Amino acid sequence: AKAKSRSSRAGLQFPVGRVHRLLRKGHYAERVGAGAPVYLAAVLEYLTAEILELAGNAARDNKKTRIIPRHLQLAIRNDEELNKLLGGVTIAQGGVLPNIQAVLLPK
Amino acid sequence: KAKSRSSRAGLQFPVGRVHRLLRKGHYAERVGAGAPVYLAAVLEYLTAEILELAGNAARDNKKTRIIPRHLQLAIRNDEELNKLLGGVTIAQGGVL
Amino acid sequence: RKESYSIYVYKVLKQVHPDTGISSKAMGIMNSFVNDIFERIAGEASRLAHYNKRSTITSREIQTAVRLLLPGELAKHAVSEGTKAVTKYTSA
Amino acid sequence: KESYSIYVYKVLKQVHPDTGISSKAMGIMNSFVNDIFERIAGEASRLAHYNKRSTITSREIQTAVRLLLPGELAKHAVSEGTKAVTKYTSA
Amino acid sequence: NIQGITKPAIRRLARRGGVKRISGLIYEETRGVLKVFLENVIRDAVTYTEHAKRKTVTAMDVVYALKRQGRTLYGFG
Amino acid sequence: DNIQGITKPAIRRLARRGGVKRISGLIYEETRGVLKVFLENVIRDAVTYTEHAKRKTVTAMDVVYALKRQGRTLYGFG
Amino acid sequence: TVALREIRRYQKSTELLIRKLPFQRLVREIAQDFKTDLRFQSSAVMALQEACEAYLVGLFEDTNLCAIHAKRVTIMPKDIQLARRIRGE
Amino acid sequence: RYRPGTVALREIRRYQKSTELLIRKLPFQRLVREIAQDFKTDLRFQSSAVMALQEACEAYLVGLFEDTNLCAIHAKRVTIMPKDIQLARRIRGE
DNA sequence: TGACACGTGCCTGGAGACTAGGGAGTAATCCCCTTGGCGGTTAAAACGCGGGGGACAGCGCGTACGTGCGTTTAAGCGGTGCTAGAGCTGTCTACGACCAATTGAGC
DNA sequence: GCTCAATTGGTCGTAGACAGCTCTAGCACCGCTTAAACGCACGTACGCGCTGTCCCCCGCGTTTTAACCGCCAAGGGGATTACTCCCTAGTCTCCAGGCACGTGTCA
Repeated sequence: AKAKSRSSRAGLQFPVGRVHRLLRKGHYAERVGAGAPVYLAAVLEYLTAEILELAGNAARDNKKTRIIPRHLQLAIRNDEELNKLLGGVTIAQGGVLPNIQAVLLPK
Repeated sequence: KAKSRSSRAGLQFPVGRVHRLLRKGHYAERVGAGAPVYLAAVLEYLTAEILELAGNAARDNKKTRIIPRHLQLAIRNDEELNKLLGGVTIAQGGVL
Repeated sequence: RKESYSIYVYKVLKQVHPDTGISSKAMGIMNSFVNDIFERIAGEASRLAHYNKRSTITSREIQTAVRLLLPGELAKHAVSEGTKAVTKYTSA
Repeated sequence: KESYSIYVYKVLKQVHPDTGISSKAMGIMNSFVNDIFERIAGEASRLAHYNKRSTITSREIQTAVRLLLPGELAKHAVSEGTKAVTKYTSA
Repeated sequence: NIQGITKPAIRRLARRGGVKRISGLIYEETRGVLKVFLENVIRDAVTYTEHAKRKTVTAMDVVYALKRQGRTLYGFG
Repeated sequence: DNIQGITKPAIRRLARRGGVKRISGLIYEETRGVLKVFLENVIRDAVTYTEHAKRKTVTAMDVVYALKRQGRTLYGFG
Repeated sequence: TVALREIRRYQKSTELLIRKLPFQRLVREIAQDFKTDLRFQSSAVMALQEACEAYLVGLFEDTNLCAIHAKRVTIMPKDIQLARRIRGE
Repeated sequence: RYRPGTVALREIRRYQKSTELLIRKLPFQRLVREIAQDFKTDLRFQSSAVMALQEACEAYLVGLFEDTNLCAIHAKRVTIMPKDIQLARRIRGE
């Protein structure tokens, strides 16, 4: 009778029950089947880990140890997949990539 | 004796059907009585707006039925319908 | 059954241009047009209702959705038409 | 209030065990998660009615993920999504 | 089959766009761009066809693929 | 006449971040006219939201929503 | 001399400009890689053709201005490449 | 004295590396009210709302200059001129 | 040095259980529209000739842009002062969801 | 022609309209400091106007080939239907995950 979380069952860190409630209360459908929130939580955790890996690598690549928005921007615009997904996002304090056009360099 | 709510507002568009769509569409859990009358009135105004220009185009062509070429000739001449439907493209509509 | 707006577009056309007929193709275009804008307005009203934390769609929500969605003159007339409609409906 | 700020930390500790995160980047992560959540739920919500069904099942999420995500993200996301579900149903 | 999109057809389409004079190299680029557009739309269409478990691709699948790609098409429902 | 407060140096520094090496002297006024329109389009939405809520103080989430409608989703402030 | 009259004719007219059979075979060729032995409804190919020709017409309309900016009369490949780059395609 | 056009490269390499806001705060702070007063009188503003407006505007202008430089390159110039902005905006659709 | 990390009280958001009932998994018959094939003809596509127009490299040149030193001005940071108004609390009734019986607008 | 879905009548649960209270932070003012903008100067790099020339596109003609039309076969699978059942919402309990608020030390 000892309660144990559905996230622990699924091997997930993200909160399965909170996702399930957000679906049920979001007006997205009249019913929400029992497998939908586990799948969605796993998908979100994958994308989170994919971002944070690249952010940590950019931190080491700048000899910093604290991730900051510059590192997120570099983690996103230096991947041809993440950049296709995050097409409309503007990131505050993110700045830009270094990319001068070769036409304009000295002769 | 029933007098249909569209006739009470004097609209042509069906306040019944529109309220059925608003309820069945899961937009929100409750829908108050002014919403479907207001929405039907707006949709009727926009329909009359488009049809007026389409008929004017047909009359200038010396024809009598509006055909899609006439609809494209209408929408692409109005400086505000071309903002509402800027991304929409019309089958057989052609170009100016 | 293939429920449609076509028999209402017929009435509006007859009111605007009593001599003028309509092809099946323009009817399909008009019906798709109405089934588009209906969804756009109802969706935008939905977002306004949730950002205020209200249980209810009311004519204020539809009015503000129209004001945000439609360009200037179309909105300016349509708001006056909707207000005149809802007043005279309340008068009955 | 509600935020994801515990779980993003719990993931960071697994993936980079030295590193910390500023709360200013925590807010960016939280908004990103809410964005992707709303996209996936929206597109899953379409497929139900396009098929004239009342429910959302795992098939709707699987298809919305395949449509929204690019191919190389989609293959792995779907793969371990089915892994997680297979564990859940086998537990 | 891409060489089945004839040079006259590309010329007619560019003429509808008002191009008066057309370089001899435009044709292979136009074929490439048409092919990548078609491939994207057909992928999305078949993805809807598969989720519906249908074997026929319907006009609704194309209309939805076009809408999701951001270009609304009227007339086909 | 505060629009002049976007000084010429500011437009130069902005164009420099975009990689522009050399700038013609009329670019500044066109940039100011472009900005004025973009500001008016965003504020007209934000003020509509502020009025519908019957607040008077315009709030940052109102601008987040205005940008989300106009397709320029902004992370970080909400 | 004739090209301007051709422009008038094809802008005034409303027919489809790509022959049907080759476009249909191209579509069925492409589809095969995603699922085998599909069928296509008769109108599905019409919807695809009505999309693709309008898309190219718009691309050529943009390409024309991209050419005029160079003070050229003729459109060239790099005009299409610029158009797609600025359009963000 | 450096010859022309070398320092522009150092400026670009700096301002692309840094993340500071390039517009002065207080003048834009006043400008926002001088506009909004046309829409309602005696409006009042959160500091965060002005900071969000500033971030959006600087992102928009940098995004427009990145496209505008391609027009100059395509014409084989290096000076951006107003017709480059006009063309870029006309193609972009705004 | 002051932002993040570790600690505490605590409470309402999650989990285990049973009931109820209807959405959709299922197996079948159908019939219509898609695929396949024929003759044929003549619309459009393809190959050659001819040339003069549009593209463009070399050149001249000058005016518009940049890089610098000095003047100043209004921006930036800090302090006190305050009271409008966002935000929470307590109350209660106007109204909008659900069921039924009816019959006519729409297909 | 005829049917199913919109209309009118009633119940009644509640959430949102009104009034109060509050304590946050947005507005206003004082001053000091000086970063940044503004002005003037001139040197030279780039954009713009012109010439000569050239090769590759436009326009005409004859050939030819396969797109198209129309009729005939037939059978795969979209569509509808009746049955069933196992799945998920509603309710209730009860308990611990993580939320305000605090503290301090090192990137």
